[PDB]
Amino acid sequence: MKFYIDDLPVLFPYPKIYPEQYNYMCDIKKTLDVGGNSILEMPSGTGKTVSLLSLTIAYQMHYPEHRKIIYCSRTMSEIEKALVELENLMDYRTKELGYQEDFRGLGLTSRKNLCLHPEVSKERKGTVVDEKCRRMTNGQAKRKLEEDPEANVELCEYHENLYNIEVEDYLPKGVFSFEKLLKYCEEKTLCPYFIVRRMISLCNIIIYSYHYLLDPKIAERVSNEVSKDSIVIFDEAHNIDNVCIESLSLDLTTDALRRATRGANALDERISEVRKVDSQKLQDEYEKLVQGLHSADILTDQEEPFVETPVLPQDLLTEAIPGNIRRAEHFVSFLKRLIEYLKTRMKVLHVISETPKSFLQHLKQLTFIERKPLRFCSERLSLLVRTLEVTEVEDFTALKDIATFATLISTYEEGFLLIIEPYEIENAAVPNPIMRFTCLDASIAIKPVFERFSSVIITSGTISPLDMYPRMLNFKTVLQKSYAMTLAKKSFLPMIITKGSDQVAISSRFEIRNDPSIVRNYGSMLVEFAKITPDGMVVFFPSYLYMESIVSMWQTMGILDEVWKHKLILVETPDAQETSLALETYRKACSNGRGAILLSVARGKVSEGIDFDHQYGRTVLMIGIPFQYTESRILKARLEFMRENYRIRENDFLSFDAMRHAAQCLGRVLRGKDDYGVMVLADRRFSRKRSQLPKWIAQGLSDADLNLSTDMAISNTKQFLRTMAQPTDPKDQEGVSVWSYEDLIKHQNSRKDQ
Amino acid sequence: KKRTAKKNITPYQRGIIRSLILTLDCSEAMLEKDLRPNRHAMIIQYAIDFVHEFFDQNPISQMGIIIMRNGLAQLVSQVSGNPQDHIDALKSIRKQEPKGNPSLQNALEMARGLLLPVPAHCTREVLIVFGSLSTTDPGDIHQTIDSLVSEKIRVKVLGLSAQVAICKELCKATNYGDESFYKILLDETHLKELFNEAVTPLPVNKINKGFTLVKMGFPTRIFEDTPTFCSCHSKLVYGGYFCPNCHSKVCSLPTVCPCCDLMLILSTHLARSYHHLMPLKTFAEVPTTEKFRSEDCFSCQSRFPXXXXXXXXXXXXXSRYRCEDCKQEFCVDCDVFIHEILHNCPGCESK
Amino acid sequence: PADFVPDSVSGMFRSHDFSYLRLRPDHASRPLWISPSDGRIILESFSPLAEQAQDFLVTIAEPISRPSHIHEYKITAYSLYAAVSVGLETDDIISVLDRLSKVPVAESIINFIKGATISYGKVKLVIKHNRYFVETTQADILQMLLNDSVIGPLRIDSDHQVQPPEDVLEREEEDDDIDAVHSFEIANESVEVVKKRCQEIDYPVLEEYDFRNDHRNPDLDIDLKPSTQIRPYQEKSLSKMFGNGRARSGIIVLPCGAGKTLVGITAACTIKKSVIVLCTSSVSVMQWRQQFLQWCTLQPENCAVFTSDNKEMFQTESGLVVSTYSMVANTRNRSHDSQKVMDFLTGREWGFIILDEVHVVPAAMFRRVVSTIAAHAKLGLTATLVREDDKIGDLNFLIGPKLYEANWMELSQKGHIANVQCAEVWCPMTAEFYQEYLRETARKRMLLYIMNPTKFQACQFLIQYHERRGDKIIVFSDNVYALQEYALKMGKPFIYGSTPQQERMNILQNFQYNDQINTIFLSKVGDTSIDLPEATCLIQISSHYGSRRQEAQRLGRILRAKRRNDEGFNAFFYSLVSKDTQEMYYSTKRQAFLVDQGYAFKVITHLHGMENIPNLAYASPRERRELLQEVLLK
Ligand code: SF4
Ligand SMILES: [Zn+2]
Ligand SMILES: [Zn+2]
Ligand SMILES: [Zn+2]
Ligand SMILES: [Zn+2]
Repeated sequence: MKFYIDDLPVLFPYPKIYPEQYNYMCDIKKTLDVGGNSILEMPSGTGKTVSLLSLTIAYQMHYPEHRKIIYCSRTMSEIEKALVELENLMDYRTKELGYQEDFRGLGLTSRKNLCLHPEVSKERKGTVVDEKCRRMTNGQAKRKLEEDPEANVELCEYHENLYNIEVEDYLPKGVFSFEKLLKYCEEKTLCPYFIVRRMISLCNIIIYSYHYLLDPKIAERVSNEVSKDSIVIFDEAHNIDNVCIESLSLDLTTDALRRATRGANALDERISEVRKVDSQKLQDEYEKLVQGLHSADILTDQEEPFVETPVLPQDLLTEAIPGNIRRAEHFVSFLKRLIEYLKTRMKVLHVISETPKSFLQHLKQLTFIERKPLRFCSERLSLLVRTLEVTEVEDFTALKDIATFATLISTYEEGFLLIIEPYEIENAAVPNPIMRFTCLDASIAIKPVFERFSSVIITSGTISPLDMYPRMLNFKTVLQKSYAMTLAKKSFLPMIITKGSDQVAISSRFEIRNDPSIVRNYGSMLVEFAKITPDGMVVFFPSYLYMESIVSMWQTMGILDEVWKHKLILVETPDAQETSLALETYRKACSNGRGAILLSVARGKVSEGIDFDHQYGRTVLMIGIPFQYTESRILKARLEFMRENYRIRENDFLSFDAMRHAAQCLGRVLRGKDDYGVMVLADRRFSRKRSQLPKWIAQGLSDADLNLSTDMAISNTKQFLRTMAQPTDPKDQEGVSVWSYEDLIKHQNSRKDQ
Repeated sequence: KKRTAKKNITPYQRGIIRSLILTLDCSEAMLEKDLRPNRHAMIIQYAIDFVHEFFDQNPISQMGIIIMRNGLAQLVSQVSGNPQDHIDALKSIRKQEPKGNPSLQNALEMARGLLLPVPAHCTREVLIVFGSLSTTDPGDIHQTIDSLVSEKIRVKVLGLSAQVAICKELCKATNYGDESFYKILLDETHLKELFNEAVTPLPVNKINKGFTLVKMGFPTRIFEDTPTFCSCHSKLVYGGYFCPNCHSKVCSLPTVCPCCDLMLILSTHLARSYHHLMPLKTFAEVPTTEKFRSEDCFSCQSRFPXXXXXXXXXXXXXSRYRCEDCKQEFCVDCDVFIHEILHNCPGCESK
Repeated sequence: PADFVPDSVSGMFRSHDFSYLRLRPDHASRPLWISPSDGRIILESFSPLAEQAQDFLVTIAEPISRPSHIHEYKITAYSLYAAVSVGLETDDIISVLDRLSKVPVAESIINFIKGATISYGKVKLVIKHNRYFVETTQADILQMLLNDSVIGPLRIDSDHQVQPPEDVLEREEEDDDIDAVHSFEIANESVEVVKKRCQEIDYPVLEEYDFRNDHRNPDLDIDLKPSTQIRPYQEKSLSKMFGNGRARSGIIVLPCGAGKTLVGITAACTIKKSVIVLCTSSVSVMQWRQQFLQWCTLQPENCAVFTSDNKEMFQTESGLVVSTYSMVANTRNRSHDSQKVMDFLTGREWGFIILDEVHVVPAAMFRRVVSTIAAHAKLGLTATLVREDDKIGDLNFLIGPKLYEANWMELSQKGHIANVQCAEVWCPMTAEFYQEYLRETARKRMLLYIMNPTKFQACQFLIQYHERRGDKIIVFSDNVYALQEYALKMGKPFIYGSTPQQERMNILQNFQYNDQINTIFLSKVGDTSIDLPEATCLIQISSHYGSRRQEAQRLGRILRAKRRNDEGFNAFFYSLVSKDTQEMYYSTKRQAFLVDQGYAFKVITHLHGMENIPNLAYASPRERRELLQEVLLK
């Protein structure tokens, strides 16, 4: 297909089209003409990234200025979803045009997910795999193999050849997805991480998640050549602010201080033992402090940096001297005073709220380190550790995280709050205190993204309402256009199940435990659907702590007894590999003849990037509306800043994100226009939250679907199963909303240009 | 807005030689109440009506019935051309109530073996009464579906008010890639037309295959009463038929003689195929403004066909559904029968 | 009085004419035939919305006739309150019914339908700050709330306050309608007058029960466990009383002995306040609590069974209690302990009272106790449609609008007592019955036709048939000596007059658990009251059993749930009645009674091989006369 936006010849990959795309594609071009952000509530049941990429794919071949793109999503799962769909698009481009694609796009995740060395790939945690490859070839470790042969330091054998052959050009012509890049690099003795990490400067389109554009420790390789004049797309951008909160958050524990004291003591030996090894190398880095912030060999390196910088990318950091702590021995002096001061500030009476600037002042009197020198810990630790050629790092892991806090405390103030709870409220009154610090204003990292970028697009099918986003993050949109799913068939039934078989209001707000007045209704709901519903059922509980009591007490009674025989149930578990094994055995069951049901968490990992096609989901159940008040007053302290800095109250923020989380989970059940299925939601307050539902879903929720009976909802989905499953393909009522190939788009949309 | 056959079934090839084995399902899902009495009792009767019509329209074929109870595939009647035995088995099925769940893979494994004795000329087909939302596969069900397509065993499934991809994939895979046999049911009349559409042959695209020139016989009648006997059942048969070759007595039926093994058909098997092979064009409602016919019917005498100057009665329609080639008008009630049982168009024949 | 006749207007509004009666305009094009004159909705088979008319009519009216093809409707004055609660529109009910039913909507039928949909069961009562206010949910209720003598005249000008609504709620109107609307808080004097002014103007109000807003009543010690059984008629009585949000008080007539109190105790659990259970009599309090309430999650030690002869803890319970009307205020005041409970019920603000078969106790004490007790809400779980407690103060408007009705046709056909095959055995006559009928006509003859040996042999067919069928056989005989003489001949354990209780339940132990012994002969000791057994074949021998209101209770009582469905007729009933004797009139009253109750009816006069059944004792006419003279002693 080849239609136009009056300037862009679009090489659309699907032979058929969708009007929601045309409404999206028509207006998104206007945004490209006059720059903005243009929150557009594009349908998720429709293929959003299909025309999101294809229009932008046609953008570069026509517009010659924006040679670089940014595609950012919440998880690498949606990165590869873009990768897998876009890969066909480039080959689809060669199918029609011949050889005019010249497009390069690869996903950038990490060393862990793209490692090829069997020695390194064994470990599970990414950091340990990241540490092993980095120590395999480090700016100070890999030199100790080439100049002098040793068995202490090995070689990646894939960064080695990348260092020789890979960094001279680009990958030949493939637009490699995660599945495709893994296969290619395995045979050609290359590790895919070091390709795409280097491919930042060469990829005409760059594929990476939200963290590597926002998280400060990893977004130091960002290139202005691909940042100044580029176009930025944020996929599933509903969960954008929540990520930024974690970026400036850190906890501590009484166990960690024992490790922190271990690191404090063990490094004290480490820096002193190497002094007799090479004392002049120690002092050589001291003269590197008086000259400046070590810029020659702290930022112009291929592999050297070890300590991450949680501060903004080097703009919010002075280059002055870090006080009189130059000496190795004197570095011990303030280290042991500050570690003692924080321990009595780690055993605090209860959660106390002080401005982080005041923490420096109280620190200043107990341990006289001025604010400007304390900002220099991050570049200090790498300057000192590199001299000691340290060989053991296990007890030193605490050093990088505490020093990460040290950079944060001396730099961020009057926007955040320090809290120290002496215990976790679920396991209260124990010696398990936390040095709680969490981000209150997410926009501090958000704004510099808009500071440099010129072309930005934010699009998500679950954002509801669409108005608090510009006020929360402080960015400028122009085109706030909403899309409703215009179809000739219903294909979806959002439900407000306030009343159950008992006709009793059901929820999870009353408590976080089980009760016979409530649990028997939810289980009776699960069994009754299990009798009738077709294969594919996914539920999203408000929390994982909630579900553990739910399932175990469900096992006590015979309510699951009939649920046992109906379908195949696989459960969400804390270990990701097991749940992925659970989920990989869920999709196969759904596609296979036997019915299957999946249970997950609204705040869990499943709601992040998981998709459910026809088989993988037909009827999704939502136990209540998820409220995240279960945790301590950390969020209450966080919520106060939102209430005064912004005009968004607790009530407005709580329900609108909860339904955003609710709308985030629901839309995964539908894949295309053909896809259909009931999305039942069971809570009394869902009557009031009809406003928080997205307009395309909210329109489907008429006033006649409020406070239904679940047995009636069983009849409602019984009618849904009777009506929707019919092969009703009139093929004449399609053209109103299906727009068959290259005929009704040119015929009718010319009438729409008015 | 008009609901008839689009242009015409182009008469080239249709499947009369066949062996369709319907696979019923007696599962606790069929204990769930969807139909009037229940799922199980009602479907059996419409299959009972299906069996006689299937023999009525495809008398040179054979029939088999498969039931699925407690996750097991069970046959109640072998693939055979005996209408009465099939009903008799279904009565016991009707007498009993369902339990358990269906087993798709076992039936698919059963289907491959069951149609193996089916002759080459008979077009292979297995009808699946799949209503539940799960199966029971003791192995790779994708392997057996690969066997049926490779061995040229087309599968049409008759699903209930539920849509499953595996059954849809099964219909797509076996039927030479064609996905057009996944119609489902939602009503008492809705499920019957699925059986009725299975009564008629199911052509989509016939491929070029090695065609077999087969030998079949025509029997002769008997009249003896006191000498009552037959060489097929060895009973007191007061009337039967005889193969022209073996001279072995058979009852009055198209029953194949058990002596020389040559197909026996009397008149219906050749004739019932003939009206299926070449259907005429549907008698569409001729326009009232373009009628130019007298106020009556032609095939029969239906004087009612025009309201004439009566507001919303006149400019309505007319009982003037005329055949295309014959150019003879006919009432909608009459013209429907013209293409319902016997084509036998009057204007086409009266020439 | 605090009750209005409008809760019991049933039995009237069934009369039409032919020249006066207007031909239905919808008859030409209408599926049903809903004639307002006869009060019927004759839903034919051609109705486009025949089920909808029954749903709309069922919510608002009572279908008197239940034919296969065409139905009929009975007068229901209380249906306005239930019809209002269901949601049928005032204009909507008439517009759909007039168009669907062939009989045109008459002005009286339309006005009542218009009144029943909105005015009936749609009153307005306001409340502010979780309290009661002088207002209503709608604009009309706001004018109504201020226009009440106690609601408006006894109201403070303040719209609402936290302290007054929490404490004070012309008294605390907890029987008010939906709050959170325009109103102004009220005084705390005379809810007696407040419910007196509501009924005089005849305004059925959709009352609420906001227990969470009442600070005067603390949270009581109630063990909130719904683990008790739930049954198809129980949940909707809960659901309709609960509705949306807050619960309410009203009349829900229920089958006695079928977990009637189970809705109330579960409703008591939801409200979390002072709840008391009132039973028919003191002896029932202990017997009924011992018969089912142990499996129930209610607390037997806290729910002090008030009897007035055996003493428990009173005026000291932190939670719920179970008692009877006879314990409350009657001549059955065995000591001053009962009166001490009544005094405490004033100082303690009791919010919910569960009633069990109020009809036996006259309602005059119901009004006397209410004024002194100062109760908030009540619950009358009666059983009988017609009662002597229809005095000036109707217990419906005294408590609240009805939610669900004792639809016995629903519970006698859904599996418990399904396929009710009522029978009346006409035992063949003989000389002495005809000799006894002519000589004496006094009631002393009541047992002189009961003693029929063919009756016992007619029972013996049911004895052998039902034990062979694995059914349950129950015999009802108010006499003792002749009843004891009955089942010795067949040589099986059997219930009898003044039986030792442990033995009879041991007889019941072989009865419903074992199949070899299946015949039980319940005497007049069965009611009231003992454990009504599971019923599969009920035999009644006494047919006078005054009065007819006891018969409706007894018919519903002994005929109880049977969790067995092997036979096509899993609930038999037999009335063994000697013919050409006195029990002609009494039996024929039952014959009309069972069919009017809705149960399916037959007559069993010809047993399969009557003269060949075993135990042919006293079969000959001579022997039957001899027993009749022996029965003269009784
Ligand atoms: S050399 Fe490349 S593939 Fe090998 S461990 Fe290092 S990063 Fe991984
Ligand atoms: Zn024979
Ligand atoms: Zn032969
Ligand atoms: Zn013709
Ligand atoms: Zn005709």
